[PDB]
Amino acid sequence: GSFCKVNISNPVTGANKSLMIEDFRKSQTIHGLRMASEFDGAALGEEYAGCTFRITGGNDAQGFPMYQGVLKSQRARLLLRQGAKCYLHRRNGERKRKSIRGCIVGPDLHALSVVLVDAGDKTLPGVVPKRLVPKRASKIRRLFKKLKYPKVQRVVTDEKYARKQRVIAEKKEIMRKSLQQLEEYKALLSRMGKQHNIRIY
Amino acid sequence: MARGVRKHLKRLNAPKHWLLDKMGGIWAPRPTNGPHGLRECIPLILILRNRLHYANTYAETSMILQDKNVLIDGKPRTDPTFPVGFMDVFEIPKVHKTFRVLYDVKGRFTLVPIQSNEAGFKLCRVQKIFLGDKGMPYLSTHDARTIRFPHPDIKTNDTIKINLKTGKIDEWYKFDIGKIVMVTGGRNCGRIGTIQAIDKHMGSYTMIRMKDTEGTEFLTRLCNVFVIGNDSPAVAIPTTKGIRPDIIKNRELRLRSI
Amino acid sequence: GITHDKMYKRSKTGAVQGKWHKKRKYNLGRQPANTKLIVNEGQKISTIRCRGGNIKRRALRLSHGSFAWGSADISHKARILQVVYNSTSNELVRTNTLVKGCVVQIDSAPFKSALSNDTLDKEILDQIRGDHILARISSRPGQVGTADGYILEGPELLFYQKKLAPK
RNA sequence: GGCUCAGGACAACGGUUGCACCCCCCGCGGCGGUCCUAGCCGGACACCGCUGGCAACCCGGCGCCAAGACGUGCGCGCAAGGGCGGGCGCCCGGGCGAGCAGCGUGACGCAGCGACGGCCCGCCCGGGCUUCCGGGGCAUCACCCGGUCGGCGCGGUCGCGGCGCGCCGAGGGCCCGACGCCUGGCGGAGAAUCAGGGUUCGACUCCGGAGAGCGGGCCUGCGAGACGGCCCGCACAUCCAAGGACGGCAGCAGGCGCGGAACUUGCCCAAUGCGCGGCGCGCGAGGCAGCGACGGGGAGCGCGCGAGCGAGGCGGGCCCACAGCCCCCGCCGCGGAGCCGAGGGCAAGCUGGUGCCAGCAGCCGCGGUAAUUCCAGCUCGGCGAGCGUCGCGCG
Ligand SMILES: [Mg+2]
Ligand SMILES: [Mg+2]
Ligand SMILES: [Mg+2]
Ligand SMILES: [Mg+2]
Ligand SMILES: [Mg+2]
Ligand SMILES: [Mg+2]
Ligand SMILES: [Mg+2]
Ligand SMILES: [Mg+2]
Repeated sequence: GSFCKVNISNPVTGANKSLMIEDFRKSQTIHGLRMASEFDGAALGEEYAGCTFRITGGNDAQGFPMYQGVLKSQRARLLLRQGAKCYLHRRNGERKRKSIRGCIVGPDLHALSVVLVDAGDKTLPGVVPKRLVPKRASKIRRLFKKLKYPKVQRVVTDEKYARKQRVIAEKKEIMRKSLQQLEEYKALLSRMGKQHNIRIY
Repeated sequence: MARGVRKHLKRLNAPKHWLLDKMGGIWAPRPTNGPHGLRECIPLILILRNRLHYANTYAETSMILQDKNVLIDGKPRTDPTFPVGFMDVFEIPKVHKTFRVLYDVKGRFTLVPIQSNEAGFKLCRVQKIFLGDKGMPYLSTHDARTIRFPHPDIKTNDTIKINLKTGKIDEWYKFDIGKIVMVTGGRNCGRIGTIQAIDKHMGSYTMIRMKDTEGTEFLTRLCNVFVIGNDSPAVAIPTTKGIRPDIIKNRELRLRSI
Repeated sequence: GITHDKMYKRSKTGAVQGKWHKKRKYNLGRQPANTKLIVNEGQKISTIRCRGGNIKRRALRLSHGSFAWGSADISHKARILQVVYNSTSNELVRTNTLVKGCVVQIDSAPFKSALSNDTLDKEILDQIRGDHILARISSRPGQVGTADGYILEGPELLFYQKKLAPK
């Protein structure tokens, strides 16, 4: 086929939408652009003019993803490490060699991932609902059938204080007993030499 | 050449004094690391299943151990493969049975029931005196127990009495001629005798000669000579006072029991 | 890859021995660090994960080290100027490569800062009045990541002086 | 853990030493002083919602959230390494047979632990190398080696070491058999045979070694030069909606080829054990069953003048994870011998055919009109649910 599945996502409001393109002359300006490259929407006169877009990724005709730093218009193979994009590991330290499409944009693409950073005054079909709420104590403190709520974390109740105090006391008494044992052993051996590391300070 | 440590144990390759049956199964329990090594120990399950007969299978022994019904030196142990060794304390409070693990004349592990007056301690053999971190003197024992700041008068191959409740020394027995000993390895395991000579060969093993009370004399190397008190034993010993009978006498005993 | 196994060598009689197993990781080796005197620039040291999880560090570039004057018991931290002699090869000297046993020149400022007047070993005082002092390296860079040493004196000082004087 | 024996012949391997040249997870016992917001710190991803490419395999972009995860870090000076600190012929404690450890002091360096405290030490199992002895055949293989032998210095290694590099000198091994070549060469504990002394074998149950199509390389991890882990070349092989993707049964069953020769594509974790765990899960390890004249052991096809007894059939127990089988209790009741040979070695003889033909015969030999030996009937002999034929080993 000869098209491009342009997917648009709005991060300020959490809304995304998709559409189709049936030409290249229109996208010639899009050609030769890399990721994180500003692309004005005036190319699309259908309520996208004057809006600044950012290219974030896409999939070539065969489906191979796009990698940032290759700097190429065709796909290539490299040895992918752990934690890298476009690779799911199975063993802890395993690698894999697989193909990926180049970062530079070209006609061979079939899907384009773009984001909106700055637009004009006109509003477009493309509020952010929050399916979850902060769970850490610091987060919530900064910010403000059945009843289901998240369990709070990082809260220091009574028993945490008792545990910490007990641990501190245990360590202190351990050190005190060791000091006493060293003192009594040193008091002994009055008739022999000794060689231990003297505590400094 | 195996790439790592071994975890299994074939039944035929197991120690002889365990007395495992040839056709019981392909495998045998593999004791885990602990106070005693593989060749001078015995797994707990063997005692709990093939000796006292309190359990008929692995699962029963595991359940019993999880319920914490067995104490080893006052500390409950939940491992079915925990290694038990010489001069241990084996008390089961729920049935008021307390035993001490020792060697019989035939050279096998045995349980000697004991009293409460002497069940709160154990005897340990000191094998090493070394300086640890900061130059602090230390000592180690045959049961993998390290003590700090010991008395200078204690030397190697001595015997130490440590209280189980706390783990502190109370008295020690010097290694010398005329002290009752017990043999813990070799062809003479389980015998009791008194040291008569100590012959040291430079750069090689030291040989110890002891005489049995009846008058018999035998030799063994110092690596498996265990002092168990002065003149008289400090702890209880099996009914026979470490006297190994001859084949003819043993056959007479067998016929009498038949 | 690199190995120190003896299975690839000949026997004492000169015969060739057969290869009866593949390569093992017990007997591996690694490329030399080739620590370089400094003379995107700075001290660089790398860490190596050795057998058993132990950590070994090889220095690739360094410029300073601790040097001790044993006779007077004076130890300071000094800057290494350049290598002047090596008993293994002249190529190491030309490249200014640091290894154990190298003879180097260190700055005299830390040692002339004091005791330039005290009546000590005369042969060292004359060096102190100058700008550089002959020294030797005692540590192993490539294993510990340091280049420490001591100030020469006695017969060895005369030996090295005679060695590097006619040049 | 399981499979197999290709490779490899002062090697592997067996017994006997050592590390004062070494590393070590779990577990057990100790130990626990850390220089310069602590009513408790910071940011992310996974799953998931929205949106999409691609034949499949695979993944993309945006978006709020957790930690016994990651990062930073409150804390009584402490990691590695480095300089100095004993003698006057030898011998007569922390510790040794053995100047080995630890410590003090002068300089460097701030490693590890710490948002529910463990860095470190000892033991243990295991590994790495190492001393002495043993360790196939061919002399139509008699001279061989040139990092090959030793010394000095550095590097690398967990660590010693020609292990590697530079310089120096020349050496090392051999008829007490070097070097070279060959092996239908894994080794031992052991197996076959049998007066005693010995000969042959040793794929396979236990131990040790090596390998996962051939040859190499590597990440993770205490531990792998791992292959039911990844990368490359070579040789094979599979899907393709032709642009692409993808595999390693010398694991259990099963299939092809090969050969003289070798079993079910079954049930179960109930027993023995391993892994992770509190009242259990998983395991083609292992167990049960099926085929099975490799082979070993025990009974029988009658006794006596009437009875009795099996095999077998039908039910009930016991056993079994469930089913069998054995064994026990009731009713009814199939008794079936073959393979070799009859001249000698070697125990066992009468008729009819054929006529040096057909055939027998390990050897001697028979057969050309009685054939004691061929082909048949009768009779007889040996072993017997087994007998005979072919090859190998011992005798
Ligand atoms: Mg600090
Ligand atoms: Mg943390
Ligand atoms: Mg072979
Ligand atoms: Mg094996
Ligand atoms: Mg392998
Ligand atoms: Mg491999
Ligand atoms: Mg495997
Ligand atoms: Mg496979």
